[PDB]
Amino acid sequence: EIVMTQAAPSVPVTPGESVSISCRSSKSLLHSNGNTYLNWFLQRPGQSPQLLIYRMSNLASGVPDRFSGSGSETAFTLRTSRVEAEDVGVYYCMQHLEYPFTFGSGTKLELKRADAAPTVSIFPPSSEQLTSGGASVVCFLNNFYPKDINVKWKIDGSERQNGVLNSWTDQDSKDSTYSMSSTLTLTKDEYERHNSYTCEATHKTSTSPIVKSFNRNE
Amino acid sequence: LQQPGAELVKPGASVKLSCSSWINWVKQRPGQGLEWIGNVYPSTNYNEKFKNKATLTVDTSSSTAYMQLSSLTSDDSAFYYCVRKDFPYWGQGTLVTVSAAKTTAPSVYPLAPSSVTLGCLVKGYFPEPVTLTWNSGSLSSGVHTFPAVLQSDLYTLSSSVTVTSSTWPSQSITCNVAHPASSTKVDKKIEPR
Ligand SMILES: O=C(O)CCCC(=O)N[C@H](Cc1ccccc1)P(=O)(O)OCC(=O)NCCc1ccccc1
Repeated sequence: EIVMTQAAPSVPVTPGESVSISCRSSKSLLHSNGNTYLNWFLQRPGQSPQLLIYRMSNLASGVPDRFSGSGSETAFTLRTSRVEAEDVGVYYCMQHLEYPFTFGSGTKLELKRADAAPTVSIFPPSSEQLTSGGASVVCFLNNFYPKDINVKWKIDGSERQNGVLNSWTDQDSKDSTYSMSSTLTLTKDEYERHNSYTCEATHKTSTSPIVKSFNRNE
Repeated sequence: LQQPGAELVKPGASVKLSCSSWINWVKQRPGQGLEWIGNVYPSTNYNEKFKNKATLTVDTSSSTAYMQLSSLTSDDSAFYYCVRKDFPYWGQGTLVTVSAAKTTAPSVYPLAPSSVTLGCLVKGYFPEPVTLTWNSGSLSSGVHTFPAVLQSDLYTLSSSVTVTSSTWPSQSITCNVAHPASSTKVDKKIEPR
């Protein structure tokens, strides 16, 4: 069958600049009828792939003029000009010349932006969760850059590592930043036996960590 | 193209997904690539790798295409989309989770404190996925929705929303959580603490 290859998992680009995504097939995608059966799709998290280019170089309707496609019989390129934040995502090329149809591995577009410190917010457990016996303390470290960041929980001064689950969002399509969520889970029993809860964000943008805390009594 | 949001199937069990054009089926593992399975024309075309595993049919009566997956395994857990080729129209897709665990609706807890950040905690649900929104979609700009994380057979997910501080609680904000597998959606209006 026909193998579609994309020799790049991701590509870096400064907003406003142009960039190219590449793709190659193991056989010529040029049909005798003069057409070249090659699609370019874009997929954003939690969404189905959206059509960008059909028949190798045809801009699909609804897609900004900033996108363009070109290629030979086996090499294809998708140019994103004057790149914007909303352009983050994974781009896939697909051949539909022959069954079985095959897709390339996809290349994720990553924006290189200015550093940004995280905006930290801490939330005590909700009364609804407490009535069920659990106590989750949640911290949001939003809109920071670069992606790498560290969080630290403390209870009455002691670092707590267990019952902690973190999750990072994908690159934000609005401001090109990243965010992370940290949740500390306890039982009400234990949650009611400690007073101060603290989360600490340690990011490159600063030496001393951003800290937020609250007192169950206050 | 209407497709169920999710299907929890016991391992070894089978399942039939529902959906002048060609209806194609595509598979995709969370965070992975795309594979073409085959298609039908309401003549069928199968991808050799999926022969048998998949069975493609169509009911002209109710006009719905079907793909039956047989004796599922973990390798089979993935989003399955049906896409109509006339600009191909991709479906919302069905996330099939092969597991012996039982479906468990989520607990949705509100999280309240020049801008202000409200949040929403979605705990203990299974299987994925959940569709979270704010004010039924009205708010998207200041939104951050963190990928669910699996911990002890249960998924947990959070989402934050930031708005001009003077507009909350005066201009109400509500968390909406859809859980296709359990067919339940929950709305939690965030109240001041
Ligand atoms: O055997 C052959 O000659 C070609 C078999 C494949 C085929 O017919 N593809 C068609 C294109 C074509 C037209 C004229 C000549 C050659 C190819 P086709 O792409 O219209 O096939 C119909 C079809 O079901 N296409 C699905 C495309 C698609 C599937 C899944 C996700 C995104 C896109």
